[PDB]
Amino acid sequence: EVILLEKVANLGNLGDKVNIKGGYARNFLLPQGKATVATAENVAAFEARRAELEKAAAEKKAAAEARAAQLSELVVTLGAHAGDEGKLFGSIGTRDIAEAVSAAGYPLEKAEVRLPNGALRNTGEFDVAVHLHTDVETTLKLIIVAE
Amino acid sequence: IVKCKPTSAGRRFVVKVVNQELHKGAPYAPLLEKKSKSGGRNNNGRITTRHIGGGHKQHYRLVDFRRNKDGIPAIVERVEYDPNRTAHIALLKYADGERRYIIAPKGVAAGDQLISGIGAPIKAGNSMPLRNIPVGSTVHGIELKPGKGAQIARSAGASAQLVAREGAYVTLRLRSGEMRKVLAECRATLGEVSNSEHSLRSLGKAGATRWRGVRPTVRGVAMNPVDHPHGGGEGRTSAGRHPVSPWGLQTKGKKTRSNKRTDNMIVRRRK
Amino acid sequence: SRVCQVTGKGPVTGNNISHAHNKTRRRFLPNLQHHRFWVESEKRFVRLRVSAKGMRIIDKRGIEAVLADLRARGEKF
RNA sequence: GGCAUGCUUGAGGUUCUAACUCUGGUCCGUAAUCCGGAUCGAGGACAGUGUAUGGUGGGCAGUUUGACUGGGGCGGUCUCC
RNA sequence: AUUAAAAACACAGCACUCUGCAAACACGAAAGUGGACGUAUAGGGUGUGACGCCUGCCCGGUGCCGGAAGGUUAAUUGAUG
Repeated sequence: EVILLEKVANLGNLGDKVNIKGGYARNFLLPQGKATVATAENVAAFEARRAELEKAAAEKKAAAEARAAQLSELVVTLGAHAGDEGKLFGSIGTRDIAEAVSAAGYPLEKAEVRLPNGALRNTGEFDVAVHLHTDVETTLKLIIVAE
Repeated sequence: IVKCKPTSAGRRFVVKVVNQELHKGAPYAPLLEKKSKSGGRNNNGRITTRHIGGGHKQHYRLVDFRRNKDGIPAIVERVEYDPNRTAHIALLKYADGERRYIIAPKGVAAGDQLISGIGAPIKAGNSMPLRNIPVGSTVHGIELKPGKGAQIARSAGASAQLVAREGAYVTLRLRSGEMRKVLAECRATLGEVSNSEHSLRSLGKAGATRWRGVRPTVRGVAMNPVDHPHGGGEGRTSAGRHPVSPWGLQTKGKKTRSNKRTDNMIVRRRK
Repeated sequence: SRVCQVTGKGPVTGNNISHAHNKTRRRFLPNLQHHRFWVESEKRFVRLRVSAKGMRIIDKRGIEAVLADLRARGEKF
């Protein structure tokens, strides 16, 4: 149906046409700008911007190479409680952790997350599931120390 | 808790609960407003809920459930009677005025608790989030959506117990016997609710219920077949249907939950 | 009332025939749900309750051919 | 037999967010917190709602419940040799 | 109300059961309102009727609750003849 414009999904390509579900194209790809419905009207204009499509495919991965050197530094020192007792008493965080991974990481912050593994147990380095992709995610490492 | 002497036919079985800790007479005036009596009647005008009516004039008291003030030491003035409730309420005073009513815990008459994202942590009356408390504790006043306020374990002498903790969910066992999973950032309050001398009371006479707002009920076997399915008869009949509501609902045991949206948050059904 | 803002479907009536032909009345209600639609020109969601047959026509013309003649019969979106 | 991997497809299991949901929080319209809109928080392909179909359903309605008969009710009798 | 004032109905007290909050339940085509600005020491329903001594056996029938192994069982698919 639609014409793909992105290459970093799990079925995307450069200019290949795919057949997907109607709810996956209506809701997700099109209102962001990652695809366009196949037409026979402006097809003289899509062929003119094929040079502009491949220069856009040589820039999205270029900014990512100047970005991964600031995410895995693990220099974030979160000031939670429970210094030297043993029992869980620290401020874990579900809204204040998005501001902590944005002041020294990636600036995007929106947490509509389905999770029964949110708060963490007794004092130690554990993991918090944070907004990382749009149809998957894995958990990010969090350092919990004294205050 | 006192007994009464049989001077009249009403006074034979009155069991009172008297208390001399309560502040005698005044409410604090800005925390008080108007409440009207419904009669059990919706906006169509018809009776939905039966056996309600009459009573006494009451002022609704703006009891604080959010406890959003943080880092402020609060000092209790006094414990007052509250007519639209079974517990006792307390009048607070923060460090800078701003008085406020809360549900009174077992502590009474000028203790000074601290209401915060965590502080001074453990008393009766300290509000603090449900992740920063030990397991096996007894809490009351438990939010379910954060910011909304206390909904569970709020009546007289009531509480709940923490049992488990993993992830976003901090499981607790309710007073009824049902075990819920509760999200962890909802606040709660350590301790138990004040007036537990309430299941030990008897009204004594027929006019004691009537000045509280409950109107007489009539059985279904003393009616006609047009009015109630238990219906009429000759003499005293055993009402030969299976026992049933006045609208046709089986009443001696028939499961009636059908929510089908919150069933994931329940671990064990109340038995 | 239960109408659509694209196709103009209203509730109709009919019967409820049994196996001994005891006629009795019912209503036929159109399927219709709330949904938000992104435009590009005004760059904002517009929310309008449409049928499931209105979702298919929006998949045909796209958003603005159906938005314009809705204005060209004089309606609020 | 199966070997592999594909191509499609059912049925089950887990997870994710972008649909829908919020009788959550704070801004705005607004001097109103009804109703919208913006943003975070929760649930999340479930709930809910159309349409087709099973079950339960005196909750409710339209109705039926014969005649002869030394009063009619009970009993006996309604056709053929 | 206008031939029946009672031994009838009520009652305080007792037990059973359903209801974890957007609650069970009721009125509403629906929006919503009561319940309740209350939160299981609460709220609906059914029986018995202060107090004192007590409340025996029967789970076959009918109803509700619990369990799935196996049998039958709805549209929907449509091989084959």
